[PDB]
Amino acid sequence: ASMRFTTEQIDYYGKACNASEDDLVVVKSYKVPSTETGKCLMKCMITKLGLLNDDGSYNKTGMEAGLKKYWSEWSTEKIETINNKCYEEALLVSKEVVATCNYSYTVMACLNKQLDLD
Repeated sequence: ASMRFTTEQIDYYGKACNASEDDLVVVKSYKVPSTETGKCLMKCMITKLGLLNDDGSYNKTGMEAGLKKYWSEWSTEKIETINNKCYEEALLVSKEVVATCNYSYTVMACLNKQLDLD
């Protein structure tokens, strides 16, 4: 189990963020675009899902709700376990760090790591 989005999810949320075609192709290949806004597509996407607040910080309640909505095959216990761990790490991260486009990938990595610990 990982946090990867499906092709279709990427297409839909990518287009909701007005992705350029070239960037979109890259994101669908699970790589990070090198363009100024392409590298921020993941941030834009997960923010529309409510996983992050608008300042970029981790949204605890919004992460829980989004996990339940989009990964409903995971039990609420498993959702809460990985949420509780990642949230606590996110309390250590300042305003200037959460503002970076890379922070979204750091959050997804935390989740993926907690998923592998099962």
